Amino acid sequence: LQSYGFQPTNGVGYQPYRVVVLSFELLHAPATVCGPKKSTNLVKNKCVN
Amino acid sequence: GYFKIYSKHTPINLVRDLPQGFSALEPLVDLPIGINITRFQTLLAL
Ligand SMILES: *[C@@H]1O[C@H](CO)[C@@H](O)[C@H](O)[C@H]1NC(C)=O
Repeated sequence: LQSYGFQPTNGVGYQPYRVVVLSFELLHAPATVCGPKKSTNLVKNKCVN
Repeated sequence: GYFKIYSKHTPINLVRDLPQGFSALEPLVDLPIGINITRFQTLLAL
């Protein structure tokens, strides 16, 4: 465990990067996390899809 | 992988036996668990 220290005068590459990995687990349970869903305006007296 | 719950309360003034009447059950919550269930035990306040 060696020290991980920084100064603002450090160049590119020595500039720290905050990294988040959004890994996931699937295929072992019913789906519970989904994305947003589109919503539109309803229409009356016209046969629509 | 879903745990269905239904509940219904009847206000009937019968003493001991199960009432002889018809009443439906409405669904409360259909929640996912994905885990097998094999044993059952209840809890009462003391
Ligand atoms: C439920 O039972 C199945 C039967 O093979 C087993 O494969 C699975 O691991 C069990 N899951 C749990 C959460 O007990």
